[PDB]
Amino acid sequence: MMSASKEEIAALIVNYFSSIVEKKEISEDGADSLNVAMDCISEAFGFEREAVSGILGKSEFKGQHLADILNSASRVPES
Amino acid sequence: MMSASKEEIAALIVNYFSSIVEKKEISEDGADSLNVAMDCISEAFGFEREAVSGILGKSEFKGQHLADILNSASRVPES
Amino acid sequence: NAAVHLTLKKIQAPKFSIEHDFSPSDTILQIKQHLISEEKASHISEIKLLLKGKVLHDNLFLSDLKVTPANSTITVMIKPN
Repeated sequence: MMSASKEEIAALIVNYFSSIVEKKEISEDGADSLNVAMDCISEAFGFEREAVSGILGKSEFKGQHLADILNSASRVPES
Repeated sequence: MMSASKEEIAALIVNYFSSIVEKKEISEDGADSLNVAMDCISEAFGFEREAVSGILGKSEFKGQHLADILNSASRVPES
Repeated sequence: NAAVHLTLKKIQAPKFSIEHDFSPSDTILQIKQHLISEEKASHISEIKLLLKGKVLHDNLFLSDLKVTPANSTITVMIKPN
């Protein structure tokens, strides 16, 4: 959309993980793994875990998850 | 194109981080953090980071990255 | 034997790295306690250890740690919740 900067992508990544655990699409085994990984990602790029709501707002990715976005990507391999 | 499978999305996520560490786009600390983060994603979804090439090779994301895909993907919030 | 050699490394700056020998009868909680003793952490709840992506819970014993000469490094994550 805009530029797909590290912060733009990061927000969608953590949002995707949040979506998975929300509707419980993963077992508690991997749930805690993504739980901590999400925080590591947040610290790496320099943003708060609970600040994802603001990032999705300031960026033009509101109402869009990494899943739905990729789901709309009809990449055709012309190998 | 063939929907958005969890493993396919995860493959792009780890690939994205790999594309960052391959050219040291992230700091020394971030690199270490991303390394373990990718490991967590791999074990949680049920795949290996060293097998990312095999996943992308099957998926319609071969030769693409999470960055370029998200960059091209553009949605306009009518609000 | 009882000599459980573990390497504690923090991925987030400052990236410290210390090696010590523990016991198979010790739990992940013991490592956390040890980390605080070495003045590398403040609270137990801030210390989240991981191994190959798998989160190491306090109830986990060091005897169940799948640590080999290759992955003898434990991921030390420290965050205020």
